[PDB]
Amino acid sequence: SIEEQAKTFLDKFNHEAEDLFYQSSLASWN
Repeated sequence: SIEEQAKTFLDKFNHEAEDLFYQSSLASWN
């Protein structure tokens, strides 16, 4: 039930988290 909701919440969140972290890493490297 709610476990699936949490799982899909994390599935949505991980892509944006990776994108933001990658942008921050690129900025720091530059």
